[PDB]
Amino acid sequence: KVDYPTLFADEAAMNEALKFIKNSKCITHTQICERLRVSVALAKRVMRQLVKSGDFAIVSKSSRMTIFKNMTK
Amino acid sequence: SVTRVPADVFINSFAAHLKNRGIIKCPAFTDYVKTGVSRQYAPRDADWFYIKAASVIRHFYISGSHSIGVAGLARKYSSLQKGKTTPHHTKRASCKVIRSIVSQFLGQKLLIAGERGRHISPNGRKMVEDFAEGLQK
Amino acid sequence: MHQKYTIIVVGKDLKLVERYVKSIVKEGRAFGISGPCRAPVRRLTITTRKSPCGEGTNTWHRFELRMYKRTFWVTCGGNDISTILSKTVVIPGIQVTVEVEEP
Amino acid sequence: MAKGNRRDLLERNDIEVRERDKYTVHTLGKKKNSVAVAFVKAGKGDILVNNVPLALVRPEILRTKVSEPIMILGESLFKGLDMNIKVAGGGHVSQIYAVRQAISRGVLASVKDEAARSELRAKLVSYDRQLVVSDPRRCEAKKFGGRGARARRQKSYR
Amino acid sequence: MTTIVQPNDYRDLLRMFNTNIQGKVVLECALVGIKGIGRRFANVALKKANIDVHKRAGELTAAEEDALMKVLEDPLSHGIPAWMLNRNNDFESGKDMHILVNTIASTHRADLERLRKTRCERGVRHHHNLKVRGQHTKSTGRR
Amino acid sequence: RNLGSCGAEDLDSRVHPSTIFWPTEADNINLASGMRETEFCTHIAHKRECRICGNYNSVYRKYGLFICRRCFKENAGKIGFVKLH
Amino acid sequence: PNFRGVEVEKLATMKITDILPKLNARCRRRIGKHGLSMKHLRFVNKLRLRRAAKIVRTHLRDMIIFPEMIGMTVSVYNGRQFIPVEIKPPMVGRALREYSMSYKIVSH
RNA sequence: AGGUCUGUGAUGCCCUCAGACGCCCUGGGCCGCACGCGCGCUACACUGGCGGGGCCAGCCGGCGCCCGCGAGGACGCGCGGAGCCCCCGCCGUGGCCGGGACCGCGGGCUGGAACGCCCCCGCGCACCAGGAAUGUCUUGUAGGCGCCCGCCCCCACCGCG
Repeated sequence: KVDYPTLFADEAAMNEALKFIKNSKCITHTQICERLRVSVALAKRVMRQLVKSGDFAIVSKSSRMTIFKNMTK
Repeated sequence: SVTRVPADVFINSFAAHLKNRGIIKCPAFTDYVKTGVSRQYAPRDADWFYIKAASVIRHFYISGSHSIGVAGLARKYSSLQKGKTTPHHTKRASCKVIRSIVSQFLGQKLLIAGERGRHISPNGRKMVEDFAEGLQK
Repeated sequence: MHQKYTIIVVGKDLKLVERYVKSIVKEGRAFGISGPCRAPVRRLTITTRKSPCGEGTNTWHRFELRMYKRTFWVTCGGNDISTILSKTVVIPGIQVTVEVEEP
Repeated sequence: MAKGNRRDLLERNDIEVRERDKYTVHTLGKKKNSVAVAFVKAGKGDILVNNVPLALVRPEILRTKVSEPIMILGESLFKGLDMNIKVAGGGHVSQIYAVRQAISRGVLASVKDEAARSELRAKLVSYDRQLVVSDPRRCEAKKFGGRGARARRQKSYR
Repeated sequence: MTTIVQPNDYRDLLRMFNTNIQGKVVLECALVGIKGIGRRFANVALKKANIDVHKRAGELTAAEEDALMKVLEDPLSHGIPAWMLNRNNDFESGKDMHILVNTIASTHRADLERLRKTRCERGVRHHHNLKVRGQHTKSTGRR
Repeated sequence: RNLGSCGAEDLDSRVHPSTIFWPTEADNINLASGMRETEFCTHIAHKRECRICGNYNSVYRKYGLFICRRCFKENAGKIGFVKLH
Repeated sequence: PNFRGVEVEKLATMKITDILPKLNARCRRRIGKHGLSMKHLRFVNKLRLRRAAKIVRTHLRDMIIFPEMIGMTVSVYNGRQFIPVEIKPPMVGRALREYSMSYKIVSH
C-alpha cells in the first residue's frame, strides 16, 4: 500500500525535514516518520546531524527508543 | 583491578589497543564463517575477531589459576537454533577460531599451558591490569 | 603396622545403618577411629504403568530405592592388619549391611 | 552451577584464612534456591558482590532495590563498616533479594544496644517486611495427569 | 553510510540476470531477489569485490556492478570455498560450480529426465506427486 | 568348497576384520562360552530378555536389571523397591 | 555423455577403486572402509563368469553397481517376484533397491 | 458379563502337532493415500527478527590437545552447568531480513546391511489471530523459557520429572 523512500533529494533535507521539526518541542524517530512519510533510518541520520548542531538534547536514550527536547525553542 | 569497570568499555578499548599493536591478526578464514551452527548469518562487523580475543583473555584472567580448555570456551558463546518446525535446542559454538586465538596468545607468552588446558601467565595479568588502570579514568 | 584403611557401609534401611554405626564407633574409641561422613543419598527411581495393559485412565506407579552410605576411614595407623578383625567382630552383625574394607 | 548448601560457601573458603579471622560476623539471606553469605567487619563504607562493587551490578533497573536499606537507614552506619557478600542460586532477581536481605540482617546484627536494634527493626519492617523475613513459597511439584502442577491434559468427550 | 541526499547517479531500479531490483533496500538483501543467491553467498561475494555491504542498492556505481558480476561467474578462481556452492560435484563435469537463474530450471528439469529412464523409485513418485522422503502420508498433506 | 578362491582384487575388499558389534546379551556365565551349524543362528544380535519371564518387550535395562515391567511390580517388594510418595 | 568427467567407453574396464574417489560418501565408506561380504563377491564373480563365457537372479538389494556391470542383464527380488533391471552408466554408484519397486501405485 | 488367554513353568475346554500354527534363515510389510478427527508442535511479527557482548538454575552431572566452516574424526588423561533476560547496533510495516514446508548437488555417523539421523549451499507452500462448536485454571498457580532420564545399534514435536 504505502511506499516511503529512504533517501531525500537535495532540497527536501531542508525545506521540511529540518525547517519543519525545529519548530517542534519534542520529537521521535517514528513521529517524524509518520509526519514526513519517510522511513526511520533517514530520521536517525538527520537527528544525529541535529544533535551534532546542538539544537536538541537527549533526555532518555536506549536502543529501543531515544527522545529529544528542543532547547533552541 | 579489572572487575571495577563494566566489560563493554574494557572489551572494546582493549580490542582497539590490540589491533593497533598487531598482537594478533585475522587469518583468511575469518571472512566466510558464521561462528557456530546455531548462528544463522555471518557477523556484520569487520573486527569481531579482536573483540572475541579480548573477551577470551578477560575470561582467562577471571578464572585466575584455574584452567580452561577450548571446548569450555565454546559453551560460553552458544546460542539457540531455530527454523525447524521443532522445539528449539541449544548448540555449542565452533572451536577453530578459539583455538587460533589461544594459540596466538600463547605464542606471545601471555598464556602459559599446564597439565590440562591453559591458564593466564603473570605477564598477561600485568598487561591486563595496566590497561584496566589506563581506562580507569 | 600402619596402612591407612577405609571402611564402607551400604544399606537400604536407615535404622540398622544408624545402629551399626553406634556400635562400631563405641567399639573403636580406643583405636582412634572417628565418626562417619554421611554421603549423598542415592535415589533409584522407576515409573511404571499401574496396569498390565493400556486401559482406563493412565495411572502411574512411583517406586524408589534409597541407599545410605557411611564411611569410616579413620583407622589407618591406629589399627594394624590383625587388629581390624577385633573391630569387625564385637559389633552386632546384621543380616543385611555389607561392609567393605580397603586401605 | 553452585548449589547454595556447599560447605565452601557457608564457610567462604574463598577468602584467605589470615584475613578470614577478621570477619567476625556472619549472616544469611535467601529467596528461592538462592543463598547469600555476608562476612562483615569494620571499614570505611565499602561493599562487594562476587568481587564486584555494589553499583556495578546487572540490575541497572533494580540497583535502587538493592540500595534501599542504605537510604532508609542512613549512611553513617554503613560508612562505618565494610562487607564482601557472595551469592549462588537460581536467577538474577532471586539473587538481588537474597543480597538485600543479607545486608539488612548483617548491618542490623552489628549494633550492640538491643533497644536500638528494635527501633531499627520497627523502622525497617514498616517500609517492607521481606527485607528481614525470608520468603517461604517455593516451586510446587507436578502430577502425571498433565504437563503442569494444576493444569490437566485437555479432555475430549467425543 | 551517513548518506542523506540521493547520489546524482542513484539508480531507482536495477536490472540484472534478467531480474529487476529496487534501489531503496540494502545491497546484501536486495541481491537475495535472484535465484541461486542468498545472504551467506552474497556477503562472501561482495566482500571479495571490495564492495561495501551496508549501502543502498541503487547507489551502486557501474564499475562495481561488473566486478561484482565477475566474481559471481568465476567464484572458485577468486578464492571462495567449494562448500559454499549450490552445485558441488556435477554429474558430467565432476566440477564444483554455482549456477544461477537461467540454469536452475534446466539442471532441475534435466535431473528428473534422468530419473524416469533410470526407473528409480524416486522418479516415479515425482510423477504422481507424492513425497520422495520417507514422510508418513496417511493423515497429512491433504489437498 | 575348501579349495575355492577369488581374484585378489576381489579379496582386498572383504569386510573390516574387527569382528562385529552385535554380541548377544548374557547376564552371567551360565549362558555360553562363545551342516545346519553353518547357518542355524548366524544372525547374531541382541536378545536381552526378562531374567524372570523371558520376554523381549518392555525390558528395563536401567541399572542393569533386565526385568519386564509386568514381571516387576510383583517382585518389587522382595527386591527392596517401596511405593511411597 | 560423461561420468564426472570420465567418458563412457573408457568407463568400462575401470577399476572400481581407481574411479572410487569420484563417487559419493556412501560408496566410499562401504568399499574403502567397511569392505564387503563374501556373498557379494561371489555374486560379482558369477557375473564375471557369465559375461566372459541367462538372467542371474539374486536376493541382494544392497549391492552397489560396479562399472564392469554395464550392459548387463539381471533380475532382483522384491519379496514376491524377480524384477529385471537394465543398467546404464548414470546408474552407477546406486543400490538395486531403487530399480526394483516393492509395490504398486495407488489408484482408487 | 468393563480390559487383559499376545507377560509368564497362571490356567480349564477346543485346534495345530513331520510338506508343522513347532524352531531357524533370505527378502518385503506393519510407514502404503482422492478422504473425515483426537492429543501435540511451529507461526501469523516492532511487547519483534538479526549480529556482537555480559550473565545467573535444579533433578543432577567427564575432560585436555590437534585436524576439519560445520557435523564429526586421531590421540591422552580423570575432571565438569542454559535459555529467557540485560547492554550496544541494523532493519522500519512491504507474504519484507516474519515462516521455513517442499525439493536439487555435496560431506559424515550408526550398523553385517540405510530405507534412519546430522551439517553446508541453493529453492523459499499455505499462514494477516481462524464459523458453527468446545477445553483447563485461584500463588510461586496460569502462561513463557529451556534442561535431564524411559525405551534406543542412530532417532523425541512423546511421556515421567
